[PDB]
Amino acid sequence: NGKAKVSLITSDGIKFPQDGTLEFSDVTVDQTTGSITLRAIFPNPDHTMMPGM
Amino acid sequence: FSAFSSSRWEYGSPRLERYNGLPSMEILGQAAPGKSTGEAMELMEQLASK
Repeated sequence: NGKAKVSLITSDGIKFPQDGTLEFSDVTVDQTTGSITLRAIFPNPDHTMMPGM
Repeated sequence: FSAFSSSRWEYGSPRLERYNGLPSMEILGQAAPGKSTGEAMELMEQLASK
């Protein structure tokens, strides 16, 4: 069950109500940072996500 | 600031002491009437000792 998980603690000190599964693992290495930024897909019933943050 | 900043109240000592370069806390008292200081001082030493 590759179905992974990730939990948030948002900048308010309050972890988002529930986790969401890490979508996948990029194979890319940010030149400057070697940043292999992954992708997390999280539910936002309440719009308490507000992407862009 | 409310964007990047996150805060709380807390306790800190709004004064501080170091004595001969060691953090110190002063105490102040006196000998009981009919008692000389060194007797008091001796007791601090004992109570300080422990």
